[PDB]
Amino acid sequence: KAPVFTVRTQGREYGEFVLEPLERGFGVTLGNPLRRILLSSIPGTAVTSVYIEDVLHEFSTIPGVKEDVVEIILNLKELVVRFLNPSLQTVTLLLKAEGPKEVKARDFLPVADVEIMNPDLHIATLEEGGRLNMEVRVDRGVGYVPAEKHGIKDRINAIPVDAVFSPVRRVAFQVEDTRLGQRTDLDKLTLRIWTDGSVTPLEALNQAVEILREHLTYFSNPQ
Amino acid sequence: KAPVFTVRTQGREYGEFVLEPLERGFGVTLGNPLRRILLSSIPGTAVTSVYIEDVLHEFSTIPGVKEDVVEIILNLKELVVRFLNPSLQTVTLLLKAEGPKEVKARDFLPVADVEIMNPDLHIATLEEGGRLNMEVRVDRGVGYVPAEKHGIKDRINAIPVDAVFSPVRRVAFQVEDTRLGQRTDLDKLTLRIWTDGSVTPLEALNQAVEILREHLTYFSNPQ
Amino acid sequence: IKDEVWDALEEVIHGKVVLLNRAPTLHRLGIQAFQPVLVEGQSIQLHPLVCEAFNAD
Amino acid sequence: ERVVRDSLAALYAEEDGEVAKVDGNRIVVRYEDGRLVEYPLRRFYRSNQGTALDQRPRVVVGQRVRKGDLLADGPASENGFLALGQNVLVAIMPFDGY
Amino acid sequence: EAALRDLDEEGVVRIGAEVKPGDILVGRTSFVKDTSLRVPPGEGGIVVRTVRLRRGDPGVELKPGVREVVRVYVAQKRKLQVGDKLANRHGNKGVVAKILPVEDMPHLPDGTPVDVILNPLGV
Amino acid sequence: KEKKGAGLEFATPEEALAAHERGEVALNAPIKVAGRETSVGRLKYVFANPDEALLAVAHGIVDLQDVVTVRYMGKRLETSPGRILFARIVAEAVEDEKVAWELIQLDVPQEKNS
Amino acid sequence: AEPGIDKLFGMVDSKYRLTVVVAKRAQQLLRHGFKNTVLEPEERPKMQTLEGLFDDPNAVTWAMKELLTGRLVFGENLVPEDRLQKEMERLYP
Amino acid sequence: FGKRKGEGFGVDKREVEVLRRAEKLGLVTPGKTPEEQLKELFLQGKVVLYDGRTGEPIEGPIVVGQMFIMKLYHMVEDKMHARSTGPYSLITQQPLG
RNA sequence: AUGUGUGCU
Ligand SMILES: [Mg+2]
Repeated sequence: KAPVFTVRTQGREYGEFVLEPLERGFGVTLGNPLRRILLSSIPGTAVTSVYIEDVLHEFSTIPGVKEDVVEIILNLKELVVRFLNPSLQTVTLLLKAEGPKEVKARDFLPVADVEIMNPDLHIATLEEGGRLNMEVRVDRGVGYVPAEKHGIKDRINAIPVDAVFSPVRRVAFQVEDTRLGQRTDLDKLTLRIWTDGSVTPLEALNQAVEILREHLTYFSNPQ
Repeated sequence: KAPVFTVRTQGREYGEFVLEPLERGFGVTLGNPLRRILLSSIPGTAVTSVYIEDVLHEFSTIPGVKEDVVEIILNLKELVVRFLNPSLQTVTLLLKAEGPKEVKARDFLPVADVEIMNPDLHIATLEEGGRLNMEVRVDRGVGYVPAEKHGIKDRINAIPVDAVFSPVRRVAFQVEDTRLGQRTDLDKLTLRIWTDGSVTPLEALNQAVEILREHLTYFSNPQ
Repeated sequence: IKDEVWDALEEVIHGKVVLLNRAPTLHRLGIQAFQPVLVEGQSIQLHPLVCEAFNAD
Repeated sequence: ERVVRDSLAALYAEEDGEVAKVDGNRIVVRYEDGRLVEYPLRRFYRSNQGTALDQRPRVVVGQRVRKGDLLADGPASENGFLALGQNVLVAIMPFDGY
Repeated sequence: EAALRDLDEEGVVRIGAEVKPGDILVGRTSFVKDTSLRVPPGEGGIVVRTVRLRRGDPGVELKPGVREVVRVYVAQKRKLQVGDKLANRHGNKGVVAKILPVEDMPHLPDGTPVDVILNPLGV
Repeated sequence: KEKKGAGLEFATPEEALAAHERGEVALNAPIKVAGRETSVGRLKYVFANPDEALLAVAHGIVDLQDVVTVRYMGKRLETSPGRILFARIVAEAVEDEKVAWELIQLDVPQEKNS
Repeated sequence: AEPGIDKLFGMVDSKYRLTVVVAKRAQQLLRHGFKNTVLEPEERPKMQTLEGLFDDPNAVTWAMKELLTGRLVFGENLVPEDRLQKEMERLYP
Repeated sequence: FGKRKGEGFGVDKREVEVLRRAEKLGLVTPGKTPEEQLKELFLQGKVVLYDGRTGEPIEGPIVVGQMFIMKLYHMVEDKMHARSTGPYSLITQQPLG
């Protein structure tokens, strides 16, 4: 027959999509490829590497700044930016602040067509005489790439940062059983998606389906 | 960086397909979902019911026949009868012979737009004076259809046979790599398909692709 | 038995429950109440966790 | 092989010879002593328990058999071996909860 | 008459007919109400042989008071269904739980799938 | 816990953080190795979000049994992605995330008793 | 699990009290027309084919979902035996 | 294996992953070539298996092989009961028939 | 309707 697609969205991050009824087996058949696509294909961005002034190693501690360097570096990974035009491929955010102020992700001086979809993300609390002058790289990767795989040495002694590109935080799916009067062994696809807010779940799903279709068009010109 | 498609169709029973390159693990993301549809769906052709000359029930014997009725019929499942046009929905093949001879499947009376890809298939050995006069009805369906479900009564004493519709017999995929000297981690998909002959592996592959595509379209209108 | 009848049959239970009884009933937890799910096949399907209760393998 | 024969499951040959007529109801044997003794091959005889006993031929017409060699199989034999089931490719592993 | 469509012989049902739970196997009456023999709630199947020991019986016993007996051999072929009992020679009993289709079954790198999956926790 | 590989200390060596780490990248000591106090899997891989650690697992970089560093409710935790996944399971099972991390135990594997 | 049973068990002195309450509630809810419910406008039990649980699929489900709100009060003796039976049949079809 | 290595196919990425995990497991010997690793595994009755409903190889080799399994005399149709209300008896009102 | 026997749990 024809399966209906029902959405239960909760804002901009979480959505639960249910497509039913499905022919036997097609539940995982459809649900599983998308899950792979979602966690590794959707184009987002991330912090690839960061340079700080009085910081040499990744495992250092800067007095005046309470939070250890690694802790800050985590929070750098926790932010999500968005590029207005496709032209922007690699952009560098600049940051500078001193004293008993704290730095949030909105303090990064806005560079051209760069939007910060998450401003109040705590970057670092600073004490008296706490000087902090850092800079951050932003590339347009696709998925997750450990720091010790790229480590973009933008400056001379910058620090590699694990690049968490994939907009989806996580994607989980299940195939329950549904009936159609005659038969009860009909697959029921329930697919839940968790994002960082860069893109709503439905948009991401749209992305997945498109990506799969374009791939299905590759089996057309034999040689 | 555009995926190349290579075909290695050895005959009409076996078929091999290559896709290279794919970005990251996208080989498995395509390999399995197709294997699912190739084994699950896809229109096939099998024997639905059979009527013997004097045989009433499935549990009988025939003078001059080494194989009992059940065993004979059991062979008809290993038969492949390739049609030509979609119009052919119910081709009732006929077969009658006598004398000491192994009744191979190449003895069926030929029909307009129908061909038996499986000629050597053993039906029954005939003994001195053994003679069989039978009507083998052939239908076109999809997937596994147990005889205890349809029970197609062609004649009156016709005995229904388990319909095993699935031209695709076996499928396996392999994921290699290479190509594009820039990024090392890449995928190379190689999808091997073995079909019973009624449908060449290429035809089956294309059909499966169409199926998957149609299923992808379903995610359109939410509720 | 057409679709109508089955759908009706789902409308006749909903919250209703049935009692499932073990072969040797020993202790109190030897008979439980479950909500019936119309399953194909011909055997009673029983939850994994409630086995060791009334000792069923 | 010993079980099927000792249990009188299947039918064997009594004396050397060639094959006369392999029907699904009989097997006629060419004893050298100018004798062909009739063998029934019984298809569907209800067991005392409910199962079905079938004797199916295992030699083709125009073949020379020996004394003590099989001509047909019993309800649970395959070419003379006790056939009490199937040989299936098993993977031993846990699978969901099934 | 629809229930008598299988009743061939004058009293005996035809051989090779399909009988189902409630189908009429034998026809006979007593003191006139129907007290015939029908197929039990279980299952019938396909008739293979119909034995009838009459009064003019060339040397039989036959139960006292009874004039004639009508025995029907109804056969049927049963496939492996969820719930059947399977075991080996080493001694692992086990009822069938699920019959997964070929596609979603653990398979080798070769195109070949597995037939049966046996839990290691039973070992 | 695998072969010690090379050198087993970091109970206090100030250099051992930036140094021994590179060792694993060389060939010296494997990932979840009892390299004392920590292990290269804890230094090399620090995951910001508790969720993100599990996202990394789906990219075959760290197994659900490799000891790494995560951050549940805002603090550095020495544990494996699988364990934090167990924590998350119990959490979202009963909707109460607070007691979920309190009721379980994230220092030993899960058995009958646990 | 069931509609917030922990609230229900705590709601009464003995666990059996709840059972009798729910049962009798279902009974009168079925015998005197399913209209004498105490939560029928928007906050009400529904089903899956149509939303037609609004009428009469299950009796107990209603009683349990009703008791969940302070709309009903149980107890030993509250109303004379016959009078209750009479007026409960009068005020409704 | 000779069939594959000969036909034009080699060590699948999935096989390689499973081997990598098998090293940590303790079955295969650290050092050998993926082919020899697979040999060592095959010797132990174990072989790389794919989930089938995903494509993802089961992380950890599992012993596979054909065994002899027999369908016992019990069935389910032999034992199926489901009556709500039917016949009773003239001598005893307890339901059976 | 009771006994004998076997099968499974
Ligand atoms: Mg038991």
